[PDB]
Amino acid sequence: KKARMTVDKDYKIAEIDKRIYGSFVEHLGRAVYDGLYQPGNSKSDEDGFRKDVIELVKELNVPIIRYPGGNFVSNYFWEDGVGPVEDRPRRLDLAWKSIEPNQVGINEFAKWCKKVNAEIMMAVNLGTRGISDACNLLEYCNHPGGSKYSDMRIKHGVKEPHNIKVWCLGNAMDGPWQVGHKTMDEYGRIAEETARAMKMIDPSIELVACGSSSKDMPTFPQWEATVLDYAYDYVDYISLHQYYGNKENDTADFLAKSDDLDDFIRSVIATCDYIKAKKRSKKDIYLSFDEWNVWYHSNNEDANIMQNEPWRIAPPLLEDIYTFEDALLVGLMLITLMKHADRIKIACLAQLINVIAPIVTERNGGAAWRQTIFYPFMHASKYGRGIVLQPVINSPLHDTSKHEDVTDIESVAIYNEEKEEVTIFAVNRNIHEDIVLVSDVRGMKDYRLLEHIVLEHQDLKIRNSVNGEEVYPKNSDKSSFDDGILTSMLRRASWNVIRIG
Repeated sequence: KKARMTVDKDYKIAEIDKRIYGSFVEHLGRAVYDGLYQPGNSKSDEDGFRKDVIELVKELNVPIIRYPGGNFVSNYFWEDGVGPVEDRPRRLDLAWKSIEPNQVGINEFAKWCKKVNAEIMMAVNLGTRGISDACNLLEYCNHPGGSKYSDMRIKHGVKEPHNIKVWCLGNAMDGPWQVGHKTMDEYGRIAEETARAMKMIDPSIELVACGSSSKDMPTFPQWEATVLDYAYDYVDYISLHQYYGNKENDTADFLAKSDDLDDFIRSVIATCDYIKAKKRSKKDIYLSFDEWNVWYHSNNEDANIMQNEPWRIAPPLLEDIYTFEDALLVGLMLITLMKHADRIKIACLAQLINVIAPIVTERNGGAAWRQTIFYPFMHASKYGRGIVLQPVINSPLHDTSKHEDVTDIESVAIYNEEKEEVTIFAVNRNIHEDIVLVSDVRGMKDYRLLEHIVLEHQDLKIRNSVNGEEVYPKNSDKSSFDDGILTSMLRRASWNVIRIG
């Protein structure tokens, strides 16, 4: 019935790094071809980029995009994507059983990123390729000119270096499903060595060492331990990947899963600090959560594809159509990431376009609309710039089928010193069952209630489509701000953005 939370400016966790509102574009399914890149289309610019899609990306504002993978990268040959388009070979993509025409390579994607006010976070092949090739790629991208690869970019029509700041040393290589599977020791050494070399070309870059592909991998978290044991002094981040699903069809337990995410993050953090202690380092390894999302819907249909098939240009792979409950979880996940803004400094919604994405284009085609999960991310990215305050929360608890003692309210407040605003992100979970959240805001003097943005629906299982658009932010609501005591009525299963100034 009632949840109590105290909001204190002097009780900080961390400053938010905008890079936690990043995302990820792989050469998978229709993310590139028949997605962001559609040459012939009447909604496209001179570079062939869908103009409406640029607008929707801009609408979320994503400061950083991870590219080009993902499993794809582990057998990618980046030279196949640069230079005169006519000389680019069509390559087999083993990751996804597709033919990659390589019409979109570094240079193309790079100019797409400018257009959506984003930066590349580039991934190098460490599956079937090694250190020197990652040196060439870095040189190509970041070195001004007057050398083999830098001049090569100039000649390819890009005079100014891309100056890519963050680089992923491969993709998660612990899975039996990936070409170039490595052991923790093998990957530790190659990461360390690649890291050591790349920083010799451009010291200004930051580097991400691959974490486990999931926490469910038996080699988690020793993988992380071992990798960082090798590469500590040369790397800046370890990565984490989480996906959630509801095949079980249990909305209560589904919503409890951010508690597992929290526990997951804390385990990676503890591993980092263990190695820091081992190395006696003054440096904290930071977390790059460079793959997170709900992902389950499309599994049956992906199976049915290949199967067939294939190769296969731009198959409809990984096209979850998201419900309202999926948007509530994405909301909870964002809250959880925000909670850990002291160590999570980069995160990527996997993925941005068509492939498990907030932005969908139809087919041949199309198209263009917002999935339900679009909005929690938009609200997070827009109103979550500033300082994360410790959530001293006293909320009622509920049990689920597989989880015990789960808060009805999950919440964080983030404070923008510049803007003179405190934003409260709040979810509930359940069901069944509205509760009022009484928020004691301690310091904020002369402040007043700005607005209460809400995300609610009768259904839970309801979805959006090219024809609308059932889950959208309605500007409600209740609350209520008398002294420094904000009392808010939060709906059944609802996401809530409550603003003060």
